[PDB]
Amino acid sequence: EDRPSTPTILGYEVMEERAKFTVYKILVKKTPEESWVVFRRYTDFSRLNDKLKEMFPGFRLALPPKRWFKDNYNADFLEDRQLGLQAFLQNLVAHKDIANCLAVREFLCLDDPPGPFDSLEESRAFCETLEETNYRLQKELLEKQKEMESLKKLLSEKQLHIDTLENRIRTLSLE
Amino acid sequence: DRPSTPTILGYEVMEERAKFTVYKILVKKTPEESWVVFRRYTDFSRLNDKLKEMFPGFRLALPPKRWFKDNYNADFLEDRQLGLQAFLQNLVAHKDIANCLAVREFLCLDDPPGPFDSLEESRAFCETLEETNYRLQKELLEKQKEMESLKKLLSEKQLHIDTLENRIRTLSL
Repeated sequence: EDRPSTPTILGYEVMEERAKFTVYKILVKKTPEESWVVFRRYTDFSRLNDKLKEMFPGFRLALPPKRWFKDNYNADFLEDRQLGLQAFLQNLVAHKDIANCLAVREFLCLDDPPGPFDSLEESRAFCETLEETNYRLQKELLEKQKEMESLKKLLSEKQLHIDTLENRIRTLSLE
Repeated sequence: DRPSTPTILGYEVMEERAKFTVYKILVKKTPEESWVVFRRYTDFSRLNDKLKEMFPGFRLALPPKRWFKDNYNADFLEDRQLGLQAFLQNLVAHKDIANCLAVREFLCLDDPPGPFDSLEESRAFCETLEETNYRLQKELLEKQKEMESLKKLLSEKQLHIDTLENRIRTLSL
């Protein structure tokens, strides 16, 4: 029960759902005895961070630039990305309140850490499988369609109210 | 005459470490020269979106999309194949739906794969889950743009509304 040392990113390797993904190997050390490795995608970092912006607005963390879906297999960058993520982890456990944070603990498996020979199992049980992502996406697009429709309705009604207000203002403008 | 009723031959469970169901569709033109097209539930749905796009007037059936419950079941698969079969009957039975760009690009009327080309044509026409998700996120972005613009206008209108109502309050006395 104290300061977690800066989790180390060893490197990354490209793995598969037979969609090719880049995954990062993060070694995290509890005590000089207990230590383990977790696999995280850039995306998992992004999600954790979004939850962090949500939970602690007061302190906000940097992350290297998103791919923007257009993929780069490239000099620097990927190295630069890893440096950035490493910085992210350092600052993330350096902040007294965001470190013992729950989502973070879930992220680094501080509570129920994976064993030496597992890491993959843990992996697959943390990141979103393609179907789940697809589902999530369809939810988001639909919800946006209904909501945006509701917004348009409110727009019409509020503008007509503006016409009413304007004319009554003319009426008590003369009298 | 012109290509009649594509009947679906069957299905096979495929993978890229996410499991596909693909449907083997038999497509004929004249008494001879028969060929095969490979399509998944995804593409059928896409085509259906295109028809609901250009031609609102008639809407076509498709078996229930199912998510979490087991994607591969006796009844579920059977109905899927049956319904899709129906979709096809309707798809070629109608005038202009037999000849339309998306429809011919779909059923490979012009350059149909006869030989092993079929497996090839698969990977060439269809959106795989990566591609599907990619596109879906692109769309989601654009929508968030549109809603950014709308919330901006609603904010303007509401600001004006409070301005007018305060003026009415001041001109009340």
